[PDB]
Amino acid sequence: WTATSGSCKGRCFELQEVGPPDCRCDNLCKSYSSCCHDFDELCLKTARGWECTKDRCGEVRNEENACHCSEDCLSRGDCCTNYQVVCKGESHWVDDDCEEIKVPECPAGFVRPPLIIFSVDGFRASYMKKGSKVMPNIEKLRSCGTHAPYMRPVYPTKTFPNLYTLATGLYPESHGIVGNSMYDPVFDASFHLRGREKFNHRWWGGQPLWITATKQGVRAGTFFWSVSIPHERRILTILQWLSLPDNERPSVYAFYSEQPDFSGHKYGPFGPEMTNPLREIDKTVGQLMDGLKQLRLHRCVNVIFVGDHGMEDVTCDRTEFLSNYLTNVDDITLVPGTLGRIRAKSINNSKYDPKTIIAALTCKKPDQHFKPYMKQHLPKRLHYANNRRIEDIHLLVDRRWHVARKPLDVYKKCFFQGDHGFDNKVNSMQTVFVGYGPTFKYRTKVPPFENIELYNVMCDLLGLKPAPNNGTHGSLNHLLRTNTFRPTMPDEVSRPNYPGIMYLQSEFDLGCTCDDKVENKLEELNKRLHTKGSTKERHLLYGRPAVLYRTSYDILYHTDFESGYSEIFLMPLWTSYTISKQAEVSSIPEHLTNCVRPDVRVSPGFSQNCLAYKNDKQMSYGFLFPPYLSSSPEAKYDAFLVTNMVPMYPAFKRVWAYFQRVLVKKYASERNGVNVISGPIFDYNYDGLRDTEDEIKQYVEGSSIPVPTHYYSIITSCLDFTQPADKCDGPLSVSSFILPHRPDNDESCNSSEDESKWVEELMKMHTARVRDIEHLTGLDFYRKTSRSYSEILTLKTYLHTYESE
Ligand SMILES: *[C@@H]1O[C@H](CO)[C@@H](O[C@@H]2O[C@H](CO)[C@@H](O[C@@H]3O[C@H](CO[C@H]4O[C@H](CO)[C@@H](O)[C@H](O[C@H]5O[C@H](CO)[C@@H](O)[C@H](O)[C@@H]5O[C@H]5O[C@H](CO)[C@@H](O)[C@H](O)[C@@H]5O)[C@@H]4O)[C@@H](O)[C@H](O[C@H]4O[C@H](CO)[C@@H](O)[C@H](O)[C@@H]4O[C@H]4O[C@H](CO)[C@@H](O)[C@H](O)[C@@H]4O)[C@@H]3O)[C@H](O)[C@H]2NC(C)=O)[C@H](O)[C@H]1NC(C)=O
Ligand SMILES: NS(=O)(=O)C1CCN(C(=O)N2CC3=C(CN(C(=O)c4cc(OCC5CCOCC5)nc(C5CC5)c4)C3)C2)CC1
Ligand SMILES: [Ca+2]
Ligand SMILES: [Ca+2]
Ligand SMILES: [Cl-]
Ligand SMILES: [K+]
Ligand code: NA
Ligand SMILES: [Zn+2]
Repeated sequence: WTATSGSCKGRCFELQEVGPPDCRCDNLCKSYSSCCHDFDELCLKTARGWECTKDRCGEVRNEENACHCSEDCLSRGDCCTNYQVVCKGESHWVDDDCEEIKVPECPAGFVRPPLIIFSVDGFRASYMKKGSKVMPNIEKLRSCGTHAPYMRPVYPTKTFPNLYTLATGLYPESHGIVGNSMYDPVFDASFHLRGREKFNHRWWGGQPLWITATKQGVRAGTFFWSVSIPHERRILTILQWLSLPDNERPSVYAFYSEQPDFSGHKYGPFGPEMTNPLREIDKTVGQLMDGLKQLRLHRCVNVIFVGDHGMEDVTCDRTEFLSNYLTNVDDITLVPGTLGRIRAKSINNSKYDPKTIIAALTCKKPDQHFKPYMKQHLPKRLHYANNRRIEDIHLLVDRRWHVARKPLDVYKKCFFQGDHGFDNKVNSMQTVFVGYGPTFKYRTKVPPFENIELYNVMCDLLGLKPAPNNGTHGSLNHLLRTNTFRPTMPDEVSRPNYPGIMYLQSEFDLGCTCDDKVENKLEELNKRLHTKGSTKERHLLYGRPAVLYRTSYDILYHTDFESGYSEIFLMPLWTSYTISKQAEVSSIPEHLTNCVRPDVRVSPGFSQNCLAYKNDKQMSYGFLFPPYLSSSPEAKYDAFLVTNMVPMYPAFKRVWAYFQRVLVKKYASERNGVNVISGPIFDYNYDGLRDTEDEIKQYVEGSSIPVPTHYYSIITSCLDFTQPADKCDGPLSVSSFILPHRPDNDESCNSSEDESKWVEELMKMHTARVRDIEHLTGLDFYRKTSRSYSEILTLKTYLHTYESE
C-alpha cells in the first residue's frame, strides 16, 4: 500500500527514501508504483525542452519550464546545460582545448573532488575507435584523461552481474547476482529482470559503493534511475544536487544509460542503426560537461565513463536446442541464451542424473556450439562456481550462439541481432574505461584491466576504505595522479627448513626402484655445491614464494630446479626452474622410464611411495621439474627424486607431458628464456581458495598422498625480449594457467588426436592470473624483483587471453 495523497512539493528527487505507506519523490518511486500524485507535474517537467535558445535568454522565470534561461538560474542551480553557451558567449566544454588538471580547481566549501560515474550499458570496447567520429565529448574525455583500450567484464557478461561487480569489487559468485535470472533453493525464491523479487535486499550481497560511502560519512546521490525518467532530467538532477549546500551535497553520483545495449540487441553491435544511439550518448556527456563547466566544476570533478559489457552478433537461427541431444528434455529446467544452466525440474524426481545429462551433451555433434561442464570444472579464471544459485551443470556457449531447451521456446516467446553473456575473454564482450579529472592522469593510456578492480579506485577517489573485495588494491595505482594506496607485501607466515643429507638409502621402504647405481673429486664438490643452492640465482629469479599460512615445508636445491616441499601434502607447493633460449630437450632414457629415487634430505615418513601408485589402478604420477629439460645426464637423476613426484591421472599425463616436452621449450625459444614455477592446487570446495588438509576428498589409494584438483604454471620472462629471462633489467612478462586435473579429456573433443592438435587449445582456455594461483595456493610470488610493488601487483592481475587484436 501507498498513500499517494501526499505531495512532492519541495521534495523533487529527495535523497532520503521515505517508507510506506508515505508517498515517495525519489528517482526510483516510479519503479515501485509509489510516487506522490503530483510527481510528474512537479518533478518531471518538460515544457520548452532541454536547451536555451537566444529568445529565452534573460526570460522571466517560469517555473513550468523543464530548465531555465533566466538570470537567476545559475544561483538556483537549474539552468539548461547550454545556458552559458547560448546566452553568455561561452564555448561548449568539448570545443575547449584540453588543459592538464594538475590540482583540483573547486569552488569554496568543496571538501574533496566529487566523483561522477557515468555507466553505459552494452558499450563495446571497439566503439571508442569505430564510433569516434560521432562521439566528440567521449573522445575528448578519452584522449585527455586516462583510458584503457578495453576493460574486461566478469562472467557472465550480463548486465546485473557486471553492474553489481562494478559496485562491489566482487565476483558474481560472491555478491550473489550470478545471472539476470536466478533460483535460490534456500529461499525457495526466483530473481528476474521483470518484477518485484529483485528489489528484496537478500539477493544482494557484499557492500556496494553507495553503502561504503554512507557508512564512512561520505554522502551518495541515489545511483538508480527509473526507466521513464529521461536522460536530460537525470543530468539536470545531478547538477541540481551539486548546487546543494555543503552539508547536504553528495560527493558521489551515478548516471546510467540503457543505451547502446537497447539498440544493440535489436540491430547488432555494428548495425547502421547504432550510429544514432552513440551520438545521443555523446550529447548526454556534452550536457553533463557543459553543466559542470557552468558550475565551475569541470576541473574539480573526477568523471568515470565505464561500460558493463560489450555486444556480439547473435540471431535466432544460431540456436542449439537441448531437445536435439537429451531424450528426457521435460525432466530439466534450463536457464537459456548466451550461457546455459541446468537443474532438475522436480526435486521429487530421484531418477535425475547429472552424469547422464553431461554425457548426452558432450561432443555429440561435429560443430557443437556449446560445451557442458560441471561448474567446478569451469576455467578457474571465470570464478563461477561457489554459489548455491549457480547450477551444477553449466553450458559455455560459443560466441555468436544461443542455447535453448526446445525450438518452441524461440518462437512462442526472428527479432534480435545482438546479445552478450559469453565467456569474459571474448573480444566482443570487452567494454570501456575512461577516467577524467584532477585525480586521474593526463593523456595516459593504461593496459586493459578487470572491472573487479574499479571499486577500490572509486573508494580511493573518495577517501574511503574499501570493504573486503576481489580487486588487488594498488594494482590500478598507475591510473592515478594522487590518492594512490601504498600497500605492503604480506608477511611470510611459515619459514622453510633447509634440510641436509639426513637419511640412508636403506631407511626407505617406498617400493620404488631406479637404475642409478653408477659412480670423482672435481665434480663431487660441484654436486655438493648444487644441493646447497649454488645455482639458485639462475632458477629462482624473483625470490622464493612466501608461504602465507601455517605449515611445515622444506627448501630443496638442485642443479636445474628449486622447490618448496610440503611435509604435510607430501609434494612440492611450488617448483621453480629457468629454461634458456639455448636449452636442449632430451628424452627419458629407456633404463630410467620408471625410475623414482628416495630423497636423502627428507624422511621416509614425509615422502610419497611407489607402492600406492602401483595399487591405485586409476592414478599414475608425473614430475614437476621435467626430466626432459635436464641440463645433463647426471643432473637428470635429480628429476626422478620422490620429492619431485606428483599424482597424475594417465589422461592428464598426456597434457602434462606435452606441456613439459614441447611447450616449455617453444616458450623459451619465443620469449628468450622462461622461468617456470609449477605446482599443485587443491580446491575441492571450488571456492577459489587454498584447501586445508581436512577439505581434501581424494587420496592416492591406501596412502595419505592428496590428489590435486589442478596443476598450475607461472611462466615469466623479460618484457623486452632482447634480454634473456635470467638477466632482465626491466619489466616482466607473464602467462599462467591452472589446468584441471581430470581423469579424462572429455573436455577436449579432439583428444583422440595427437597432443599437437588439442593440448595447447585446452591450456589457453585455462589461462589464469598469478593472483588466481595466489588465492588457490596461499603463496605470494615476485617478492624480490627490482620493480615497484604496484607494478608487480599489476603484473599479478594480468591475464594472457589469446584473442586476436
Ligand atoms: C572474493 O572476495 C570476497 C570478500 O572478501 C571473499 O569472500 C569472503 O571469503 C571468506 C572465506 O570464504 C568468507 O568468510 C566466512 O564468512 C562467514 C560469515 O559471513 C557473513 O558475514 C559477512 C560480513 O558482512 C558477509 O559478507 C557474508 O555474506 C555472504 O553470505 C550471504 C548469504 O548468507 C550472501 O548474501 C552474500 O552474497 C555472501 O555470500 C557469499 O559468501 C558465502 C560465505 O560467507 C558463500 O557461502 C556464498 O556462496 C557466497 O559466495 C555472510 O553474511 C563466517 O561465519 C565464516 O567462518 C567460518 O570459517 C572459519 C575459518 O576462519 C571457521 O574457523 C569458523 O568455525 C566458521 O565455520 C562455522 O560455519 C561453517 C559454515 O556454516 C560450518 O560448516 C562450521 O562447522 C562452523 O560452524 C567465514 O569467515 C566471507 O564471508 C566471504 N565474503 C563474501 C562477501 O562473499 C572471496 O573469498 C574472494 N574470492 C576469491 C577467489 O579470492
Ligand atoms: N539485461 S539486458 O538484456 O542486457 C537489458 C535489459 C533491459 N535493461 C534495463 O532496462 N535496465 C537495467 C537497469 C536499468 C536501470 N539500472 C540501474 O539504474 C542500475 C545502475 C547500477 O549502477 C551501478 C554502478 C556502480 C558503480 O559503477 C557504475 C555502475 N546498478 C544497478 C544494479 C546493480 C545494482 C542498476 C539497471 C534498466 C537494460 C539491460
Ligand atoms: Ca548490460
Ligand atoms: Ca578451497
Ligand atoms: Cl542469466
Ligand atoms: K597406478
Ligand atoms: Na575427448
Ligand atoms: Zn543487454
